[PDB]
This record gives sequence, C-alpha cells and structure tokens, in this order.
Amino acid sequence: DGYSLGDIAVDWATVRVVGGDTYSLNADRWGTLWPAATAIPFYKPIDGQRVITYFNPLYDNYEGYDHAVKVEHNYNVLTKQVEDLTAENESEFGNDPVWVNKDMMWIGGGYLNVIFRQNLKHLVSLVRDMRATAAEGEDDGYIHLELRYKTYDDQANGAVSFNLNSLDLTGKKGIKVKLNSVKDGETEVVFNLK
Amino acid sequence: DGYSLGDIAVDWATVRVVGGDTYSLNADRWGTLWPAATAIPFYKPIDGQRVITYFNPLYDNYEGYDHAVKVEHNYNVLTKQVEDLTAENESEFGNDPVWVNKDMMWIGGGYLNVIFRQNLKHLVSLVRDMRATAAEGEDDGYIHLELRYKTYDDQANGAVSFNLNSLDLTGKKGIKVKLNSVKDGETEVVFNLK
Repeated sequence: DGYSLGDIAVDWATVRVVGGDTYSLNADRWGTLWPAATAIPFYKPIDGQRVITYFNPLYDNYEGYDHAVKVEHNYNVLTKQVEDLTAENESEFGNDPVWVNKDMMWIGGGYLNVIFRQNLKHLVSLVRDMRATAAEGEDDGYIHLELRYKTYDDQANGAVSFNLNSLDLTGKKGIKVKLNSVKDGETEVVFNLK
Repeated sequence: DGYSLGDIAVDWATVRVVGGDTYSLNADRWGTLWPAATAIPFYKPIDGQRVITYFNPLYDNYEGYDHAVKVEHNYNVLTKQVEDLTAENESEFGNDPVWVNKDMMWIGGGYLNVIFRQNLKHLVSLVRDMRATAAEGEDDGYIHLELRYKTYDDQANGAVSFNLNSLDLTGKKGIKVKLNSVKDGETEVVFNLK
C-alpha cells in the first residue's frame, strides 16, 4: 500500500494467541494483524481479550494475515458477555443515570463497543430481560438489551466490549439498547443488522 | 489525572484556529485540547477542518481548555455539509453499492462520522431529498438522509465527516441514514437523538 513508517493507526481488536507469548490481533476494521515488530515485547496476550490497539501498518497480505504491523500499544478493554436478567439477579445490576453526548456506543467485530469519554469502583453490564413479564421483543422484531451502570460510594469513565455472539438474530430486524441518560432519562438506541 | 508520558490517545476533532499557526482541537469525547507540545510543528491548521488526532494527554483544566496534550498526528478528514438533493442535481451524486461490515458510521461532536475500513478518484455525499415527491419524513418524525458513494473508472476506502448543524431537530425523533449495502441492497440506519 501507500504507508509511511511515521504513520500510526488505531482499531479495536480481539487478541488471538498463537504460541505461548506470540499473538495476532483480529481488528474490527483492519482485519487480522500480524506483529512483525513491537514496542511492547513483554506484553502478555490472553485469547479473547478485547483491546484498543495502536500500530504502524507495514505490509498487506503477509503470510495469511490481512496486514503485518508494528504494535505500539494494546490498551486492554473490559471484555464481557450479554447476561440474562432473571428473578435471582434482577436487583444485582443497578441503573444509574450515566449517559452523556461525549459517550459513544457502536457494534464492531461481533461486539457492542462502549467508551465513556476516555479509557484513561463501578459495574457496567449489558443485560436481557428473560423474566416472565418481558414480551417487548415479542411483537416488534428486535432483541431488547439494556446497558446498566452502577456506582459504589459515588462521572463515568472507561471502556467495555460486550460479546454479542450468544444472541440469535434469525428473523430479527436488529438489536435495541436501552440507556439511562443523565438529562433525558431512559432512551433507546436502535441497531439494524444486515 | 493518572496519565503516563508513554500513553497515547485518539479522538476525532474540529480544528479551531487561535492566532496564525496556533490552534486548538475540539474533540468529540475529550473536549477542548490545548497543544502544550507537538511532534508536528509545521502543521498548517484550518478552522473547521475535521481530523483524527493522536495525542499524549498531559494535564486537565489547563488555562480554560479541558486538557493540555502533546499532539502526535493530525490526519485530515474530508469535511462536508449535508447537501439538499433537488431536480437540478438528482443525478449528480451516484449510488454505488459500497457498505460492508468493516465500515463504521456514527454521530459525534455534531457530525456524521464515516470511515470505510481505513484512512490509510471518488465522491462521497450525504444528501436530503427535497424534491416534490419526498413526503417520507412527513408521517414518521425522523429526518431522512442518504449516504451516496460514486466511483469513476472502477473497494471503498477513506474517512469523511458531515456537519449536521444545518438540520432542524425540533419535534424530531432523530435522523435516519439510508445505505447501499453490497450484499443487502438499500438498508436503513437509525440515530435517535436525545
């Protein structure tokens, strides 16, 4: 391609472990990234860990990988599943009013990616009401999830990635995510799929 | 805050020119950024230019700015308005089937931000049908836009930012954006606002 050695790029990715301490990154937009070089040789990879990865792209189609790069930073992102909300845990997740305009939420690489302002004592969850009462998805064609934030002893920050591959999107128009906005109360966000 | 000199961060931002070659960045998530230092002293700022900015955060609440930082890179992003589609220009914008899963679109800092895979001979537009026939927004409460891509002499790449402040969101549920997907044909994307 047209790359320079000075150039930097970023993406969110999933770490794939090759052999002991050798790893590749499966990036949402850039695809698979082989670390031909690195500024962090003592980085300990965990299979399935989501990260924000900063890297200098070098080549394309390198030994079965979409790109070879020099990794500069791998900031670990909290990696979680969609959790079923039941009678047993209905009160466990909280619902603090937390969302502002500088928060950002999107679907990439099979995950719901969330960043509250910056990555630089709380519980953040993505839940699905499976209780007897919940017939909301029934009669609209969307999967209904809710993002829940909870504080302990008192301004939200951080980043999280929720694996969405536990859901069945067959005959579904998409996914809906309910947010508790600080100013606007409960609001909906609609993700049409395909 | 808890920053290191080794740390890097990224955001999308709007350049604000202070005096000749001195500038600040108005970042979608991080807020206003003062360049206390830089790795690009010969960078020529243009007021209103949108950029992807890479920077090392240093301080908070520095002289009226939300942060002081060292700027590392400012990759210029194509910056455009929402264009009214009329009888005069109906055929001017094209509609190539272009969208894939590795493309990404979101609203940040008053702009519709689009990146086709990577920033590393085409026309990309965000248009609004103002022709006599268009009564689609009438009777659903959303503003209806369409993202249009066009090639000349034959795989989409790049990044663009569309200013949305020309639109009136009063009594509106949000904005809808129509995409031409390669696999799925015309598809809708829904942005609920507030």
